[PDB]
Amino acid sequence: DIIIATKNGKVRGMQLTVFGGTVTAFLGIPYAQPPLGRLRFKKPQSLTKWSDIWNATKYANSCCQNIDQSFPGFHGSEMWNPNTDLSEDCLYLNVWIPAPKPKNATVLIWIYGGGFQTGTSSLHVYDGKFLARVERVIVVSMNYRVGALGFLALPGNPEAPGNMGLFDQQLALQWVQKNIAAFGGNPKSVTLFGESAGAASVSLHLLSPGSHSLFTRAILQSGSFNAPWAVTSLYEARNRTLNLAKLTGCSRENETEIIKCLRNKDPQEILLNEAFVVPYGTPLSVNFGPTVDGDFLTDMPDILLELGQFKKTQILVGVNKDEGTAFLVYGAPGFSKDNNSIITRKEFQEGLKIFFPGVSEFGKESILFHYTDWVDDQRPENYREALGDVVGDYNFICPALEFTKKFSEWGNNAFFYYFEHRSSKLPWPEWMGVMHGYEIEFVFGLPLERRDQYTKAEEILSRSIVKRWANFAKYGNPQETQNQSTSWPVFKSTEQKYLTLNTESTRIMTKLRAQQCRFWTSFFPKV
Ligand SMILES: *[C@@H]1O[C@H](CO[C@@H]2O[C@@H](C)[C@@H](O)[C@@H](O)[C@@H]2O)[C@@H](O[C@@H]2O[C@H](CO)[C@@H](O[C@H]3O[C@H](CO)[C@@H](O)[C@H](O[C@H]4O[C@H](CO)[C@@H](O)[C@H](O)[C@@H]4O)[C@@H]3O)[C@H](O)[C@H]2NC(C)=O)[C@H](O)[C@H]1NC(C)=O
Ligand SMILES: *[C@@H]1O[C@H](CO[C@@H]2O[C@@H](C)[C@@H](O)[C@@H](O)[C@@H]2O)[C@@H](O[C@@H]2O[C@H](CO)[C@@H](O)[C@H](O)[C@H]2NC(C)=O)[C@H](O)[C@H]1NC(C)=O
Ligand SMILES: *[C@@H]1O[C@H](CO[C@@H]2O[C@@H](C)[C@@H](O)[C@@H](O)[C@@H]2O)[C@@H](O[C@@H]2O[C@H](CO)[C@@H](O)[C@H](O)[C@H]2NC(C)=O)[C@H](O)[C@H]1NC(C)=O
Ligand SMILES: COC(=O)c1c(CCCCC/C=C/CNc2c3c(nc4ccccc24)CCCC3)cccc1OC
Ligand SMILES: CC(=O)N[C@H]1[C@H]([C@H](O)[C@H](O)CO)O[C@@](O[C@@H]2[C@@H](O)[C@H](O)O[C@H](CO)[C@@H]2O)(C(=O)O)C[C@@H]1O
Ligand SMILES: *[C@@H]1O[C@H](CO)[C@@H](O)[C@H](O)[C@H]1NC(C)=O
Ligand SMILES: *[C@@H]1O[C@H](CO)[C@@H](O)[C@H](O)[C@H]1NC(C)=O
Ligand SMILES: *[C@@H]1O[C@H](CO)[C@@H](O)[C@H](O)[C@H]1NC(C)=O
Ligand SMILES: [Cl-]
Ligand SMILES: [Cl-]
Ligand SMILES: [Cl-]
Repeated sequence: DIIIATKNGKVRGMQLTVFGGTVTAFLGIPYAQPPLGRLRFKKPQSLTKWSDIWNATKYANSCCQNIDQSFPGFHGSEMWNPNTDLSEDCLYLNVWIPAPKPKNATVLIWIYGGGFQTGTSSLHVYDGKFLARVERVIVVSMNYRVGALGFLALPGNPEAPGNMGLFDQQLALQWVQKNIAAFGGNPKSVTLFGESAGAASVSLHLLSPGSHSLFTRAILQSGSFNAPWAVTSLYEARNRTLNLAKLTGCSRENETEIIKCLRNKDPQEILLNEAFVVPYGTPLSVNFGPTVDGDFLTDMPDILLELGQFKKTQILVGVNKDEGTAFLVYGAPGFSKDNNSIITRKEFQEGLKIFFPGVSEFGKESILFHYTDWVDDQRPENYREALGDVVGDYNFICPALEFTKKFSEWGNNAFFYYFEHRSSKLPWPEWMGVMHGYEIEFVFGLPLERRDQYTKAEEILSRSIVKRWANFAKYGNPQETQNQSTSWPVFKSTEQKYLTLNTESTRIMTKLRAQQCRFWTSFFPKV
């Protein structure tokens, strides 16, 4: 057995037999007073000491959230749904310690995605026991409030200041600063990494002053704050908010007395009116997301980025080839995961009205023009594939490149990858390609378990990805030095070189999605 003494109490973990070795997991360590009762919506009060021995041998409650039900029984979607009881009592974290206890190990802190409305650290593909065993790092992950309960914003008023889930995250980075040396980790070598909404979170920690001391560098998988869905405005924030207030019938006008009303209301009621506070949602609507609150974020993050106001350090940034496809089957007409979704011109037209609901007629035609003077004509998948590229480029790929150009313009090393491998265990049909979020399992070293059906070449790709990620965390350079591996070159905004990840080739390419991103990041925003 193994007990570790933390700053506010003693915690017990369990031994995990992994790959002939042993990993020590501490699942479910509380890192804040439960945000309940008179504390719902408020920032996360810090946790008072205890005298027990905390039994941290199982994942804690997942935070309250709405569950995608568009594909009941289908692993490809249900893989992402929470796998622990949902409760407001839900601010806990997990620690994966290599056995035996390391001395001064690099710490990797994972932040999950979910459009700031969903997610949980318990997910199978966020299991860090593999990273602990193989590269001898410590892996930490935490639950943070999502949806309204985590991002409702009454700008100014502290019973709902906004950004609470981000402040949840931040106090957990604070926890590994005060406590991780007790686990054999090195609080001075912490790398944050996350995917999509998690990625935008960690790009926001690169901006938020209160986080600059709590980590060393950063890895942004398929997401960044300048993506169109990441930061909801301050006026559309509290327009979203008060729309909920009338739905719940909680409209006072002592601006504070609305909040007191939303706390004698039970969590399920709040969950079920979040969908309509944006009048015309899309598959990407962050109904309640990060806002400019003047505490975590003190100014519009695009300006902080444009004028070089962030933690100076190395970033590893990247995206997947078919980021957009996952969303077309969540709404778009003529699409389904059980056929090949060949849509005509007009099906595509009506599909832009769903991803661009408040965009002018001209704007929608503008997109149709850039994306359909074809490299040629026959192929009935033209509109099907154009629409997936439209969503992927606008929502993920071009924000991420634009983040990397602008970040690296202040002298820091940047590394850009481009993941283009489709898992063969992947259960979605083949026309959807390399989908949003399906690099995560390779990053976490799941293909290294041969017992769970992955190609041998898949396990090999996972093997260098993992090594590259770890060398980046520990040494700031994401190279694979030994096995005659392609060097990963630094991303300069001059030449814009990126590395491709797949089971055939590592290749160095240049100037990713050039023609498209010049449309997206300039001609298109003026409309
Ligand atoms: C936290 O966990 C520990 C151990 O859990 C371990 O976890 C997994 C991962 C593995 O490593 C396993 O080996 C472990 O299970 C818990 O420790 C248990 O503590 C209880 C305390 O009661 C033990 O129960 C028995 O203890 C005494 C021994 O003398 C008995 O006398 C007790 O029965 C008495 O109950 C009456 C009290 O009203 C008394 O009046 C009677 O005379 C009667 O004799 C009791 O049966 C238990 O044996 C321990 N576990 C093991 C495996 O031995 C710990 O409780 C956990 N804490 C939590 C969950 O909060
Ligand atoms: C800001 O809020 C108003 C009011 O919110 C409406 O009510 C909510 C419960 C929600 O379910 C939706 O009905 C609305 O968002 C919005 O005004 C609505 O606008 C739409 C068209 O945009 C119109 O059809 C509705 O009838 C309007 N409802 C009311 C009560 O006025 C408004 O659009 C929101 N956004 C902005 C930018 O102003
Ligand atoms: C691909 O599948 C979509 C899915 O719609 C189907 O609707 C059910 C009746 C049943 O057949 C299920 O397998 C699917 O969920 C098709 O979309 C429909 O198309 C018809 C006519 O084209 C139209 O009347 C429906 O309203 C459409 N429904 C939806 C949800 O889009 C689509 O036609 C299929 N395309 C190909 C090329 O196979
Ligand atoms: C960020 O993830 C979003 O989906 C998103 C939402 C999701 C909010 C509403 C739920 C709809 C489906 C959820 C299933 N959860 C999946 C996740 C991932 N990949 C999936 C791939 C296929 C099917 C389901 C997936 C990657 C990690 C997160 C969860 C709202 C607003 C913006 C968003 O993205 C900018
Ligand atoms: C409150 C919550 O969300 N989860 C509970 C958990 C279960 O989800 C619940 O019991 C429904 O099955 O139960 C927890 O533990 C119990 C002990 O607290 C109690 O003494 O009785 C059981 C003895 O083993 C049981 O262990 C748990 O299992 O962790 C508490 C947790 O918050
Ligand atoms: C851990 O490493 C830091 C430098 O990275 C060093 O200053 C510190 O003294 C070390 N402490 C332990 C306990 O290894
Ligand atoms: C009412 O509004 C005032 C002014 O913002 C505030 O001080 C007070 O706490 C609010 N609530 C009550 C119950 O007075
Ligand atoms: C490197 O190659 C050896 C065999 O020559 C293999 O056993 C090892 O796992 C490989 N490691 C990486 C990181 O590719
Ligand atoms: Cl045509
Ligand atoms: Cl037309
Ligand atoms: Cl253009």
